[PDB]
Amino acid sequence: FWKKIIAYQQKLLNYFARNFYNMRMLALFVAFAINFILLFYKVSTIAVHYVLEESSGYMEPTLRILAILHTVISFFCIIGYYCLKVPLVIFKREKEVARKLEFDGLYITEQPSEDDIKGQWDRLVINTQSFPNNYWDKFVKRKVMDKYGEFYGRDRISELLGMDKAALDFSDAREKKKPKKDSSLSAVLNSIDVKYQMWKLGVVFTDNSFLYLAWYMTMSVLGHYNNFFFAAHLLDIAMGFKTLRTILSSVTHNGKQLVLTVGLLAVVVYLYTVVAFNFFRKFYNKSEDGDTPDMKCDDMLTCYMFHMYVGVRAGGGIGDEIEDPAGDEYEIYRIIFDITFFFFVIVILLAIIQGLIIDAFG
Amino acid sequence: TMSVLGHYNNFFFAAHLLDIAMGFKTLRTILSSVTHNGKQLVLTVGLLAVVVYLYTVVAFNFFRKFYNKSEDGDTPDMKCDDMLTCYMFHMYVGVRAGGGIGDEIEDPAGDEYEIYRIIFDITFFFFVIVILLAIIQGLIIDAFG
Amino acid sequence: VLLTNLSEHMPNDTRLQTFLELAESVLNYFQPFLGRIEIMGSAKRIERVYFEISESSRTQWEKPQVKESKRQFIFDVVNEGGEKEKMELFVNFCEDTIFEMQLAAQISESSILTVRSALFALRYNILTLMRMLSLKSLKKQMKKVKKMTVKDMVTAFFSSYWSIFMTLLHFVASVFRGFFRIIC
Amino acid sequence: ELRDQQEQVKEDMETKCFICGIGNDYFDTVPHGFETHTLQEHNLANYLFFLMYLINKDETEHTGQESYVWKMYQERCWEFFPAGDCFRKQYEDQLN
Amino acid sequence: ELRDQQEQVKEDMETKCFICGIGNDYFDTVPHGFETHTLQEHNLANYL
Ligand SMILES: Nc1ncnc2c1ncn2[C@@H]1O[C@H](COP(=O)(O)OP(=O)(O)OP(=O)(O)O)[C@@H](O)[C@H]1O
Ligand SMILES: Nc1ncnc2c1ncn2[C@@H]1O[C@H](COP(=O)(O)OP(=O)(O)OP(=O)(O)O)[C@@H](O)[C@H]1O
Ligand SMILES: [Ca+2]
Ligand SMILES: [Zn+2]
Ligand SMILES: [Zn+2]
Repeated sequence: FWKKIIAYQQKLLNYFARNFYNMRMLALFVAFAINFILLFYKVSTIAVHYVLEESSGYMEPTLRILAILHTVISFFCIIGYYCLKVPLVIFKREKEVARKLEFDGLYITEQPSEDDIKGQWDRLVINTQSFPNNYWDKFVKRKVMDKYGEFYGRDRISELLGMDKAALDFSDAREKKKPKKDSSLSAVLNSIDVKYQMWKLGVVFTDNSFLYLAWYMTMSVLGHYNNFFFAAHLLDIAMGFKTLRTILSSVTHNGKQLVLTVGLLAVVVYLYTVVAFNFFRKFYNKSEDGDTPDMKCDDMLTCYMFHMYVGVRAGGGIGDEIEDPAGDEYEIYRIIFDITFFFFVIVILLAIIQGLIIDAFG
Repeated sequence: TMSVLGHYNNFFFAAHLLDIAMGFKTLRTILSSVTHNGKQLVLTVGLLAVVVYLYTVVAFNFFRKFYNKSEDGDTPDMKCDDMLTCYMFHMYVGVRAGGGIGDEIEDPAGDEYEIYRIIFDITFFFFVIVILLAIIQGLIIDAFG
Repeated sequence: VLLTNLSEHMPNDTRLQTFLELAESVLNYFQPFLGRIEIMGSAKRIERVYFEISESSRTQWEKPQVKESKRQFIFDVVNEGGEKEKMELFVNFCEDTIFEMQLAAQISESSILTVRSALFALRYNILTLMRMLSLKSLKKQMKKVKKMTVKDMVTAFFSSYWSIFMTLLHFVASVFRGFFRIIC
Repeated sequence: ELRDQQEQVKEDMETKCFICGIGNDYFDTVPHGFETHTLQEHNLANYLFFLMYLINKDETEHTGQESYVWKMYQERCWEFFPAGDCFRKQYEDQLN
Repeated sequence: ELRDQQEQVKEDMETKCFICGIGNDYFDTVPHGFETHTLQEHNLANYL
C-alpha cells in the first residue's frame, strides 16, 4: 500500500544525496554560462528596453532555458543537502545536548546563559519523546533520572524529561503491548512528533550552510524577475576555491580592529572638517563658471561628505581638490592643514587599514 | 628563432636583452618570483575580476548617467551603455586610478543617489585598490623574499 | 589545614584517605578561605604554607580597579622588567594593591532580547508550517493518494521541501524585521 | 612590534608560571596539571593574601615559616620565592 | 636588516659574556651574577 510509494520516496532521497556534489558543479557551470550570455546586453530605445545584442539570435532562448535549469538545479541542491548533511548536524547536536545534560546537568543543576540561542533552543528537545532519534544512546533520559532523581526530585526530573517512570520498569518486567499498522492516517499523524520536528526545523534553519544554499536559491529565483540577479552566483567560486575563501576570511579576521580604525579615521576627518568649516571656507568653491558658485562647505554635512569622499580618495589629500592658498593671509595655516591631513589620513591611517587585512591574509 | 626573425625585422633583436635576466642570479630570482605562487596569484586576479564585475553590474543597473566621458556637449561618449564597454572601463581606468572609479566618473553632488554613489566609490577604493591589489603585489614580493 | 597538610604529605595512606572522605564537606566549605603557597625553606627544600584568607580580601581582590592594576602590573613586569627585579616589582605591586584594597573598603562602606526575538521567530514560523500537520487537514492529499501515480508522488515529494524552504525564508524575513525594530 | 609584544606577553602567561618559571609541559604531563599549579600551588593572589595575612598577624604568634618569610621580607631578600623549582619537582622521585 | 642587526648586537652583549661566551642565566642564578662576571671575573678592560 504505502510500501510502493515510500520506497520510491526513499529512492529519490538517496539519488539526491548521492548526486548532491555533481549538481553543485552543474549549478556553478550554468551560472558561469548564464553570465557570459548576459555580458552581451545593450540599452536600445523615455522608456528604455534591455535587449540582448548578438549577430546570431540563438542565445536569447538559451538564456531562458539556462535560467530555468539553474533554478531547478539549485532546488535539487537544497534537497540533496537536506538529505545528506542534515542528519549529521542533528546527530552532533543531539550528542552535545545529551552529554551536557548528563555530565553537567545543564538543565537540572545550572541553566543556560540566556544569551546562547543554541542552549535556549535546545530546551525544547529534552521534553520530546523522540529524543536521541539519531544519537546511539537511547537511555540518556534514564541515566539522568538515576543520577539526579533523589537530590532534585523524581517527579521534577520526570516532568523535565517528559518521561513516565512506571513504563521503564514495566518493560523490564513482563508486559503486553500492541503494535498498530501505519495504514491508518490517524495512526501516522499521531506518530508524527510535532515538538521534535519543530526543534529539528529550528536546528536546520540555524545551520549556516543551509542558509547559504537558501540565499543561493533566493538569488536564483529573483534571477527570473531580473536576469542580472544571476550575477551574484559568481561569488560562489570565491568560496569554492581555497585561497579565495582565505581572502574573503581575511576581511573579517581582524574585524574589531578594522572597524575601530575606520571609526578613528572618521573622527580625524571630522575634526579636519570642523577646522575647515570654521576657518578655511572660501577655499571650497568647486565651480569654474563665475556665474554660480558651488560651495562644498557652507553646510557641514556637505563639508564632511566632501572631505570623506574626495579627500580620502585623493592621493595628495584635500589640498589637491580645494583652491590654492597662495597670497592669502592664512597661507601658512592652510599649508599646515593640508600637510597634516596628507600625513595623518593618507600616509598613516589608510596604510594601517590596508595593512590589517594584508597581514590577516598572511 | 628570434635571431633569425631579426633579419626580417631588426627590432626582433631586442628580445635578446632578456637573456641577461637569466644570466644573472638575482634577475633570475625576480623572474622566478612571478611564478612561485602562480596558482594563488591567478586565483587572486580572478577574484579581483569578479569583484570589479559585480561593481560593473551595479553601475550598469543604477549609476549610468555618471559615465559620460566627453567635454563637448554636442556628442556624448557614454562608457557604460554597453556592459562590455562598462566592464572594460572599470577594469582599465578604474584599477589603474589611485583614488578609484570615482576619480574618473562624474561628480555626484546634488543628486538623489549621492549617498549610494559615495558608498559605491568608497567601497570600490577600499576593496579593489586598498585590499586586492596590495595582496596581488605582496604575493610576488613575498615570493622574492 | 591539618588534614590537608597530612593528605599532601602522606599521598598513599588509605587510613588517612578514609578520614578525608569523612571530612570532605568541611574541606569543601573551607576551600575558598584556605590559602596555599610554596616557599624556599630554611632546610634548603621546597615547603608548602597554609594560611587563612579573609572573605573581605576576596571581595576586594575582585574589585574592578584591582583587576585593572593587576593587568597593568603584569604587562609592565613581563615587558619592561628583568628576571632579577621581577620579584621586587611583584612585592611592590603587592604592597600597592594592599593599600588599594584597604582604600576600597573605606570608599565602599556605607544581546539577550536579540536571542529571544530569534527564538520567538523560530517558534512562530515553524508553527506556521506545523499547523497543517497538526490540524490533520490532509484529507485532500489522502484522496490524491487514492489516485496515486508517479507524477503525484514526485510532485508531493518536491512540494514538501519547497514548503520547508518557504518557511525558512519567512523565518529569515521575520528575524530581519525583529532586528530592525530592536535597533530602532 | 607593539601588537606582537602584547601577543608574546599573553602567550608567555599561558605557557609558563609566573613565580617558578617552569614550562607548562612538565606540569601538563598529567591532565589539568598546569591549571592546578597556577591556581593552587603557585598563585599570585595566594602570595598577595599571604603577605597581607603575615602583616595582619601578630608577631608573637608567627610560626617558623611565617617568621622566616617575615624576616626575609623585612630585610628585602626574595630568596624564599621558588625559582626554577616546585614541590612536585623537589619531591619528584619518592612521591612518584 | 641594518637596524635589527644593530639590535641583535646590543642584545647579544647584554645576554652573553664577550670572552667566555656563557649565557647570562647561568650566572644570574644568583643575584647580580652576570654583572659580577662581566665586571670582575671577565672584563675587556681587565684583559687589556
Ligand atoms: N602563578 C600564576 N598565577 C596565576 N595565573 C598564572 C600564573 N602563571 C601563569 N598564569 C596564567 O595566567 C592566567 C590567569 O589569569 P586570570 O585568572 O587573572 O584571568 P584571565 O586569564 O585574564 O581571564 P578571565 O579573567 O576571563 O578568567 C592563566 O592563563 C594562567 O595560565
Ligand atoms: N666581558 C665583558 N666585559 C664587559 N662588558 C660585557 C662583557 N660581556 C658582556 N658585557 C656587557 O657589555 C655591557 C658593558 O658596556 P659598557 O660598560 O662599556 O657600557 P654601556 O653598556 O655601553 O653603557 P654606559 O657607558 O652608559 O655604562 C653590559 O651590558 C655587559 O653586560
Ligand atoms: Ca610564639
Ligand atoms: Zn609556579
Ligand atoms: Zn665571561
